[PDB]
Amino acid sequence: GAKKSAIGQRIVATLPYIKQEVPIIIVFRALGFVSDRDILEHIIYDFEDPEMMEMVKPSLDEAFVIQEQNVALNFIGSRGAKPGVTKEKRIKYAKEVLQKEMLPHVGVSDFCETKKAYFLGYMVHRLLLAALGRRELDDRDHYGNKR
Amino acid sequence: FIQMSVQRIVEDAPPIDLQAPPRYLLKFEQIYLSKPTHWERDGAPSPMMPNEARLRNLTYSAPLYVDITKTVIKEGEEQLQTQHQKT
Amino acid sequence: GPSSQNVTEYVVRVPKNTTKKYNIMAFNAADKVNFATWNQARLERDLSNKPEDQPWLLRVNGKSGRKFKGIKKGGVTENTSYYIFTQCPDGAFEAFPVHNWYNFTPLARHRTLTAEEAEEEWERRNKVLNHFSIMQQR
Amino acid sequence: PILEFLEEWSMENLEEISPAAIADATKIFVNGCWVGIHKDPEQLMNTLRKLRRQMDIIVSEVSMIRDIREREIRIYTDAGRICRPLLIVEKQKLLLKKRHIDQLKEREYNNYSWQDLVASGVVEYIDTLEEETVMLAMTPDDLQEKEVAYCSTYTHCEIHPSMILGVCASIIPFPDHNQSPRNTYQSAMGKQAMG
Amino acid sequence: AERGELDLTGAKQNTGVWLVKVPKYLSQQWAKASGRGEVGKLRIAKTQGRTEVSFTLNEDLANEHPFVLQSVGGQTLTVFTESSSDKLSLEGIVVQRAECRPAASENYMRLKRLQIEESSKPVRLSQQLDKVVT
Amino acid sequence: KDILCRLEHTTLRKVTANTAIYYDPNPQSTVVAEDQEWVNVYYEMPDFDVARISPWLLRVELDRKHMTDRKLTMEQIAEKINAGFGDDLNCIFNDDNAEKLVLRIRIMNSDENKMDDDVFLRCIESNMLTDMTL
Amino acid sequence: VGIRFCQECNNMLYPKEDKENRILLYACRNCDYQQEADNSCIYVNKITHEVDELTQIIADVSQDPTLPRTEDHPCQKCGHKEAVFFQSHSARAEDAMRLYYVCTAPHCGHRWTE
Ligand SMILES: [Zn+2]
Ligand SMILES: [Zn+2]
Repeated sequence: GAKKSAIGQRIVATLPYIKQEVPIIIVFRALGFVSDRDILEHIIYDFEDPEMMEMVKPSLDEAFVIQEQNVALNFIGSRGAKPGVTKEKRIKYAKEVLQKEMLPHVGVSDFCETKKAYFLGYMVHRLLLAALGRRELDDRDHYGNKR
Repeated sequence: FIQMSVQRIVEDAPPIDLQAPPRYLLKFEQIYLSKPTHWERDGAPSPMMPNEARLRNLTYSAPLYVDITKTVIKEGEEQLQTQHQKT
Repeated sequence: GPSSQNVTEYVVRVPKNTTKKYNIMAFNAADKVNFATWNQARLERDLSNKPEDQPWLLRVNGKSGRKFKGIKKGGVTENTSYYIFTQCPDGAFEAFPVHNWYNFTPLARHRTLTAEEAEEEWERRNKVLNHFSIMQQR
Repeated sequence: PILEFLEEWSMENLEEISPAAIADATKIFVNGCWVGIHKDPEQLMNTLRKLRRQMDIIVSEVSMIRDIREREIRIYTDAGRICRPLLIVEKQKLLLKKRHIDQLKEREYNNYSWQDLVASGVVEYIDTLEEETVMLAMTPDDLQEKEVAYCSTYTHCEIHPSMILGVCASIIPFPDHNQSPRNTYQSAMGKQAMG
Repeated sequence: AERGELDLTGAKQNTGVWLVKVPKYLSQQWAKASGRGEVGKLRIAKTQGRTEVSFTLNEDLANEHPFVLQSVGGQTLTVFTESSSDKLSLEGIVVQRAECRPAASENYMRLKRLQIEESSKPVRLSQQLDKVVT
Repeated sequence: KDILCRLEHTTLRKVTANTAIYYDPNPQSTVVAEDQEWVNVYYEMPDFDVARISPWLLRVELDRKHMTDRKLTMEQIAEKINAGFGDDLNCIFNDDNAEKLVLRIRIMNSDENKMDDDVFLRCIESNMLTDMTL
Repeated sequence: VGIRFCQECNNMLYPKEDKENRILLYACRNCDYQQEADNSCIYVNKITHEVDELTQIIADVSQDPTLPRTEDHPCQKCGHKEAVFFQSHSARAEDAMRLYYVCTAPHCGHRWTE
């Protein structure tokens, strides 16, 4: 498709207890990072790297409709595996997933959203570097990756 | 697992809170593990040797005990604290 | 002059208690915060909780100026402490402990798409193009 | 103890810095958690190794992995990591000396044991992740010999290359003289033998 | 006029303050001896192209701490306070950042070991019981 | 090998080195300096684009080695664009003598006078780099 | 190539043309903000990506004990005889066999390829 192939490869987050994986920018929006700079600063640490910037362009464009944290949480909550019958229940549900269910090893305290954004930004950064070929793909057979 | 994981799990579990209206709280506090002991039919405990466990088809198990503290509140700004040692 | 080799040593004082608790308010370089234009400002606890464990809202010149939200630093300093040293005429530094740290981010002010309008215009996402048009419709 | 120590060594907390500093600094991960960044990873890694080798604040099973080409330092303290002891080599020389061997010979009535080697910093456990960064000499008799000059930066040496074998494979004589499928069959037969 | 109004004198007068990072034990001793007001002295030395910061703890309180300065250009930090009378104020802007470190290294690890041992006391571990509970 | 070249599926993505979307509303003043030397040849006597043309322009660079290895030249490529898109795209290209093969694309005057005037050049570009077969 | 953000909301700026004056303008969506564009190029992609790996290589690799070292390639910037050499390590390079060299002397991050 002309529009599809014009936007190309774009990033989605497969979160726990969520029926359909959200555009990754929505997770940053839901974490409270509203402006594109706040989000990209956590994804791209060196803005002078245009390749990384062009790779994130479609993700920003897909999220554009969601410009508010509460809207992202309502979107995440309306995509919740148990949809909330009202927006307030949906937002609290989405917050609970992002608070305890997503990335629990990074933290579970109500003020750990900043640390979660950095690690989520790093997950995106790793995916971008892999897609750009700057880092090789991880090996499942590598026993350093085993426990 | 025994020295740390067992105690961490017991301490990691949230204290039980119960409401009628009197309020009750149960807090686990310390784990103690006795030497592997076998209880005879008459109920006499006896140290179990592994040879005996293999011979008599026993399970080589250690009795596990935990200190539990029960606090009750009866909406009268007063709380009664009782501790069940080595439960 | 002496400034090329000046050496200064001052006594350190740490008051046991102070009528005002000391907190750190940090802004990002991209915020370009300027206090000269802050003819008026408000710092108050948020309303989303519906207090000491809740975010702060910073507003400048009432509704006319910029809005910021302060969020408490989650990472505790179990092996660290922060103190603010201030200059004093008597030749002694007075140190105040950092009771709390809040990171502030600016909040954009414009016709933000509501939850309903997003729930509506999500329908665009299957075929969205020329996003400028969505703002013209709104 | 690692996280507390890192605060001593100025590791900057993610919540106390601007993202612009992340480009030049190295990311510090502990058990997969991004703790912060550090501007002098070389001095930090040398300090971490020294503390581990001294068993001051870091236990021997903690593995420190520095991805030099990726500005990443990963410290793993979790369980289940497979690791093995390797002799430490510095300045192309073994830290193990005749004094240690003599003390190990005099193991009885002397209480000198393996733990004293670890405490002496002569040998350390290297896990599968850290092995990637390790330049391992197969034997001191020939691999670290200046005459070979194959590599001048060996960091560790194998204690004995035969220790790669398991229990049943260690019963095979001259396994290096047998075809590999035959060493596999013996490893099964050794479990089916009688004795 | 409102409860949330901030006294911006720190910003208006451009009052500059230094944010210094110091160990818990050091600041703990200062807090204990806080009533003395003689916890130590802060010495600053500047040269043609180098400057250093250091602190010396009072002998009675102990019974040299070089400080490393850090850039403040990467993030704008400000200090604000809330008065018990419900009056907020901005004390100033952070103009310098520094961090305290010990001068010695080998004996300093002894203190860390003591702190680790003291920190292990609350770490409860399963107790082996010699006799079964009857 | 000639038969192989006719058999092997070749798309512009195989022969193009790089491509860029430039904004130059007046073709008589190309934003690309080097284009002016050759673009003036075409815009000396403009045709079908005298009245109007898309202010946006897509510039493609083709790798001479891939082009010559596949025995592909700009002529049939320019025709194949118009064979694919029709007259929708005004396609103008430099001489073979140039160090780099350059073709200039604008949307037709009547569409300027289909989805959008600018961003659809990405649809055109990505389609040309994917579905368009040389 | 350069990315611009709105100075009001730090959102992405998109290229636009004013039909009134016909000039490229970076307009902020949802923010009615526009800024004077200067590069005049809104998009570019390098399909062959003949980018020099020396730009991506990090001087710190000189500290890697697993990398080979050679005394036959002295550093041009400082004359240090020992240098560290390795291959591209980039997956996009379908032909990555050339050697990239980095000076072994501390603080001398000079990099070159033979
Ligand atoms: Zn804007
Ligand atoms: Zn050099």
